[PDB]
Amino acid sequence: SVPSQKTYQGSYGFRLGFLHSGTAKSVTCTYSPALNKLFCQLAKTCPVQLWVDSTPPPGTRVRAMAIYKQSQHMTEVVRRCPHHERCSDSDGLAPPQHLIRVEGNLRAEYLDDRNTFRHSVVVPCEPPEVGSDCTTIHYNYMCYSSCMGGMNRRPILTIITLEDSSGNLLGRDSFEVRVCACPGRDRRTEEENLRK
Ligand SMILES: C#Cc1cc(C#CCOc2ccccc2)cc(CN2CCC(N(CC)CC)CC2)c1O
Ligand SMILES: [Zn+2]
Repeated sequence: SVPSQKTYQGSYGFRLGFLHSGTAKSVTCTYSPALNKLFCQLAKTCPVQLWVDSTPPPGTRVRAMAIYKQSQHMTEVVRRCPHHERCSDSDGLAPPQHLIRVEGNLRAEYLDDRNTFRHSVVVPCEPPEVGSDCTTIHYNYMCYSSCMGGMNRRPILTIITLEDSSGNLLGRDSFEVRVCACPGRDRRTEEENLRK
């Protein structure tokens, strides 16, 4: 099977937000609205905002999953490459095979789907801190797009789903990801290509 990537705000007006980090050579994570694409360095913090129009119920959760963007690869599970799955860079919670981790959340849960074998990471959806209008999840991507025997230069999408306590769909959004050494340069390059 293949998970849906259809944008769905749902009853709560769910959608993502991204910071404006620019494209300096030193940047470690940067988002392109024109491309709907996040560019980031390996294992570096990727802040993703969650926005809602109204408060979802207690027990609501937020799941992240990667899929290949190209249809001919969509049924293949996105996982870490044969090198990175063995580099013992565990945080104590994420299985070493999982591409996407959540940083600094002890209530993160990692799922190996018993039927599809796909990986995902899920956290509780809770209200913003006083003074804030949204919540932010910090994700890490644990292989380069180029990793041989893993993503192997194939683009991926991250799908973020807002779910009820049973795992039923409440909302969905998504963005492409490139994990690379120089996110700023690559964003500038791909934006120029799009323009041309
Ligand atoms: C992102 C996020 C987000 C998540 C939740 C949640 C949850 C589930 O857990 C619960 C735990 C205890 C109690 C209840 C739920 C709640 C709010 C509140 N927000 C205030 C601002 C409001 N309008 C501004 C005035 C939007 C215009 C939208 C909702 C979030 O913004
Ligand atoms: Zn790798």
